[PDB]
Formats: sequence, C-alpha cells, structure tokens
Amino acid sequence: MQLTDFKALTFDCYGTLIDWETGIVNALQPLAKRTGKTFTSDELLEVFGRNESPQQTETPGALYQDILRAVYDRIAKEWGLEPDAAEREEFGTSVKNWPAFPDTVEALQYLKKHYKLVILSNIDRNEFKLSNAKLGVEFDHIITAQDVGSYKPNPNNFTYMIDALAKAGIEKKDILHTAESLYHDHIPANDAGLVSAWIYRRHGKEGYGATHVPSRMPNVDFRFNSMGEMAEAHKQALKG
Repeated sequence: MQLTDFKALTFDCYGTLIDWETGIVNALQPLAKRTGKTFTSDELLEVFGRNESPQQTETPGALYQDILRAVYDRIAKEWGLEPDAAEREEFGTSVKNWPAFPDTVEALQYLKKHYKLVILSNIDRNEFKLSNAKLGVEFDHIITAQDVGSYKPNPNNFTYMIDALAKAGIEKKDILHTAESLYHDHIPANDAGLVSAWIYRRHGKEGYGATHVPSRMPNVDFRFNSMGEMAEAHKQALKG
C-alpha cells in the first residue's frame, strides 16, 4: 500500500482544499456584529452547521447560494436579528471569498505533476469555478451534486465518479480518495471500495467544526494533517 501506486486523486474541495470554515467565519462577521455578542470561530461554525444540514434536501438545489441565503435567514432568526437584504446577498455569494488553506496551492501544483486530479463537490460547478481560480491547478474532472442528483455521502455520488473515471481510463483500484470529511467522503468511499487518504484539517482543533458528525469511524489507509504533508510523503516515497 503505497501512495505511488495510485493514478488519480479524487478530492473533496470544501474543507480539504478550500478552507470553508475560515470562509464561513469571515462571511458571518457582518451579521454577528449586529448581535453585540462575541463568538469564537468554533461557536460560529457550530451555528452554521446546525443550520446548514437541514437545507441538504435529498434532491440538490441548482444553486448553492440559495442554501447560504436560507442559512443566513435561519441564523439571523436564531440571533434575534431582523434579516437585512444586502447582508443576505453578500453572504449568499461569499464562496468566492473562501480562502485556500495556506499549503493547498503548492501541494496541488506538485501532485498535479504525478496524478490525475478530480473534484467531488456538493457545492455547484460555477461556485467551484470561482474557488478553482485560487487553487493554482486545472482539474482533470469535476463532479458536482447537480451532476449526480444527490449529495455525498449518497453512494450514487461515488459510483458516478468511479464510472466517469473508468471511462477516462482510471481503474477503480488506482483511485485514492483524498478528503477531510469522515461523514461526507470516507464512510462512503469505504463502502464503495475506494482507498482513502484522510486530510485531518482540524487536527489541532476541538470537534468537527462545520463538518457533519459521522455515524462510525471509517478505515483510512493514509493520514495527513495537511495537503502539504501528503505532497511531502509522496516526495519522500520517490527518494527512497
């Protein structure tokens, strides 16, 4: 079991490559300021996660901005605030402001030299196009919840991706599914028979943050605390 055995990295984006937690914390600041309260980042992410998961209907909405706008309305209500139309508009379009993790671009640019790179996203294609401009590489394949007809962890998202990659020349055993979310990615990757690389982005933090809690702990074949550390492990494997 070696990193170099694989031909394609199939990525989660939001939480693995894009730091969506920092993006959400930043995007909630205008609304939070009106409460007069003081929130930690963990507290804001708890509020976001408790109010976003209900919006994850079985059939995906066409536009992720509609989820964010509905979340804004829910959070304004929870905080005893009246919603503001301009704040809602800015919050709903905020994916374009969500930053990459500081290590992501250099890691992706290295791994692009050696692997086919694929995206599996629950956030829609045009939002991901905005994030992609910050990620420093072109992705060979991009699969969204709108393509599949469901959100991960639905098994259809993984069979859709596996079939797409097979048609592109990548056998299932040559896929390494690389992602932070045990719930969204590694439980269904396990069930689908994929090998997993767990990027534990919250390794130095408490809890799951903006990420849904998993029903079980999945098996993972590789563990890294960052994308940069995955790239370093590949470099070390090639050196012997």
